[PDB]
Amino acid sequence: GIREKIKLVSSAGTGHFYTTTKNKRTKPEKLELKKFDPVVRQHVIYKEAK
Amino acid sequence: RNGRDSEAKRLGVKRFGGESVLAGSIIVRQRGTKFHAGANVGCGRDHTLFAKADGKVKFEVKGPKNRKFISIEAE
Amino acid sequence: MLQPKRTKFRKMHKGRNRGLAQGTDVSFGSFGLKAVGRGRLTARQIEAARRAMTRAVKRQGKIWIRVFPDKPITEKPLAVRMGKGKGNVEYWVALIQPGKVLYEMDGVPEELAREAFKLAAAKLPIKTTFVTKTVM
Amino acid sequence: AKLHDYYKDEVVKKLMTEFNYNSVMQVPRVEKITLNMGVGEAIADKKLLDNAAADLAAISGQKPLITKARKSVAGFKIRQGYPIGCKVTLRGERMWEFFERLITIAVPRIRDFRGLSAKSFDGRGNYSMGVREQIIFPEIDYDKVDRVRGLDITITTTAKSDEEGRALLAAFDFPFR
Amino acid sequence: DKKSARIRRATRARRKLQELGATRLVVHRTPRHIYAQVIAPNGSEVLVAASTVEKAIAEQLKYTGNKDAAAAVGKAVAERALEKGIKDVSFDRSGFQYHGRVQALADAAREAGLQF
RNA sequence: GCCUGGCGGCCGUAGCGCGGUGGUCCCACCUGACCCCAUGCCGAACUCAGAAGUGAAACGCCGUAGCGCCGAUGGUAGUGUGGGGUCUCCCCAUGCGAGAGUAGGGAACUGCCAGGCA
RNA sequence: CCUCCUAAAGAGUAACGGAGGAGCACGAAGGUUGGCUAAUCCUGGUCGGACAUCAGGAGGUUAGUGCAAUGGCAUAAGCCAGCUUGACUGCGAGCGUGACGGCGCGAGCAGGUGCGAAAGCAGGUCAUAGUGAUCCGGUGGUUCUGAAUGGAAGGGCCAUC
RNA sequence: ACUUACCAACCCGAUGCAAACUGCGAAUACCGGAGAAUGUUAUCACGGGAGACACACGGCGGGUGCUAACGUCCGUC
Ligand SMILES: [Mg+2]
Ligand SMILES: [Mg+2]
Ligand SMILES: [Mg+2]
Ligand SMILES: [Mg+2]
Ligand SMILES: [Mg+2]
Ligand SMILES: [Mg+2]
Ligand SMILES: [Mg+2]
Ligand SMILES: [Mg+2]
Ligand SMILES: [Mg+2]
Ligand SMILES: [Mg+2]
Ligand SMILES: [Mg+2]
Repeated sequence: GIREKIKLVSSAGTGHFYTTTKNKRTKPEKLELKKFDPVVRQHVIYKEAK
Repeated sequence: RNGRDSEAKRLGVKRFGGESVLAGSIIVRQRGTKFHAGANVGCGRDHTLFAKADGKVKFEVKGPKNRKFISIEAE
Repeated sequence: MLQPKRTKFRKMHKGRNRGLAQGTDVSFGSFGLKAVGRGRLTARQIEAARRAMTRAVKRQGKIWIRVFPDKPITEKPLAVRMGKGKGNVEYWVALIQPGKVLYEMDGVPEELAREAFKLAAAKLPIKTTFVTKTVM
Repeated sequence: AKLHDYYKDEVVKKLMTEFNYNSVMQVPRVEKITLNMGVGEAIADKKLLDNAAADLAAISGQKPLITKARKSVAGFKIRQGYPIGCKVTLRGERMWEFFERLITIAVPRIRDFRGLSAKSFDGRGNYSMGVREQIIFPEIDYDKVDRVRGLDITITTTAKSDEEGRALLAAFDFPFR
Repeated sequence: DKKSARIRRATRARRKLQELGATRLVVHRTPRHIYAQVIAPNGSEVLVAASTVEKAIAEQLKYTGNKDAAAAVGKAVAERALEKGIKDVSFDRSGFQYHGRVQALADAAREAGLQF
């Protein structure tokens, strides 16, 4: 509905991304979460929120 | 204004008393903990009770609330 | 004309009217009117029997009504086809079983009471019978 | 301070004997004193309450507890979450020390002191009086004011009846009309 | 409600140690004394216990009910436990925080060779 | 053997309530709070250091059927099968048989470990 | 599509039958550790009204659950705070539910993480609605394929629109 | 503030009603296990060929309708 689809992008240069959703009007900052990257096989900071 | 219904969920007991179940076997499909999980019974996210061990389904009432519990007794 | 002040739901299933009654003894008065038969008592019927009771007895004694028409009955109006939803509530009935005390009375002698109920009973669609209070 | 020891030394003796008790721990002993300010008007501006919180914190040693409304009551346009009050709970020393700072230093400063009630005793042995202007207590300066908000005090006890509840405060020089 | 409050505060961990079938080293604490039992998975039989309300270890304490008394009980019950052959237990704080006297008792049993 | 405490079984014939009762010990309140830790204020609670005081509160035990709870027998209702009728409801044969209620019971019982008086 | 009833005590079960909802929300309203326990009325108390806040008492969930209803919920699934990203990736014994497509539940394993002293819990939210097959394309990744050969185009595969 | 022929909840005692009420609760039916007799494997699985997917009345239990209809929609025989 309101909430919009985003991709969380790995900082490990792998190209691996997660996908999730965000409300942009509220919490307009960049969602940064530590997530498992399965190319280097470590937990890694992911960054994007569109 | 009164012509809608939901598809039926096929809940309830799937394995009755003394019935020999393998591990993983769903025992009850339920909305909430109408039955609680006992020995060798797991309670899943939808609150369905499933067997963790091969064995025999055992219904029992236990505790100060007289709650209904399900356990697997290894045969 | 008796009717529930409020109800949880507007329309009730037809249901069935099996079994013997509860409320089988005279409980508040000395005398009562007991049903022998089975069937619905509409609110208009209950008011008419009550009107005839209170006039056969003129400001004398006390009267109790033990039945309440709580069941809504529906009717499709004239020239409507079958279906297209359930009909609209037209009247309220009390389901009656054999044995149900329907009205009770004290403060008058028996003989006036036998006469009051006879007139009330003529208004009702169910066989009735006069009855008296019982000890233990 | 003193009224802890003067309780132990003196007030206990009076109550121990005039209630013909059989064990020392029966004697009603003050547990806590709660100073409360139903703020009310402050739902418009947050600042009205914080002026009242600092008001509470000058009277007593310790800092107060900005309450909430627990529920929604449209009769005064409030809701679950918006602050509608503030309070303090005084125990141990500050409790007693407050009790001297009130009975001997603020209780002597009423507009037409006609005495004090003995029916605001709660029916289970706890007294509460509530006053009408903040300045009566010493640490609120008469010139640093912005609005006149009273408060509510409640002396809670280990008592049972309002009878011995009176006996305790009556044996503390507490005013009773 | 201070009594009941602790028992309700202990239930989830206790009930969870039943389902895991793990012998749990229970701890009871009072302003005076401190206690410890190694209780079997049925919950209905002690294997090993130690406490400051004794004489075998209470003469060696300034005051029963301190972090050093706890250590004694903690070091005691682990030694008694390792004689009977009991090594892997689960700690049951029984609604007391894992902060001082209980942490002392549990930290000592660890050094004495109880696996938790 | 009796008292206390911890852990359980059992989950109200086990609970509430009322009246009485206990402090060697244990338990409770209790004393104090630099430090450990803590209060969205408060050493109230959590918590640590303690042991003057009390068994008042609590707790436990004992007692008392005001209540809750348990609860027959018998009958009643319903019902499977078969049969039948005056068939919107009933009856018969057989089998199963409640709920409510009545008499009545009932102030739990039991285990493991520990400690204390004897 | 979800909930209840109809529905005849397993499931399932129809009507232009009776009644209500959904087409979301949430980086916390999720995970974990630790802690707490309501509604309502009563008594008494400054502005206080019948109802704000405070204290006690009775009460015992008659509340609360991000949103319908149902079943659940105190070991709380309900309220609070601290730390955090398990709203992990690959798999998956075995069950369930479906004509099929499919949907659902899932211990346990590998890898890596968070919480916690530890046992352990965590593969989203108390659960059950919150959705759209295939085709055609788009984007990123992946030297799998590459119409003489080396490349490339396009295609495939993985992730997503 | 005094009263009031009107009204009056909560609580208590008594009297009933409920598809969407349940502090109780069957008979039946269903799942499973064991055992005997009994039955032309009556069971399941894979495969070859199908037809059929307008049903009807009766009994029982029900919705709907008027417990109207050789009416209508389910369940079961
Ligand atoms: Mg069903
Ligand atoms: Mg059935
Ligand atoms: Mg893992
Ligand atoms: Mg939900
Ligand atoms: Mg490509
Ligand atoms: Mg070419
Ligand atoms: Mg080429
Ligand atoms: Mg067709
Ligand atoms: Mg057809
Ligand atoms: Mg048909
Ligand atoms: Mg026909």
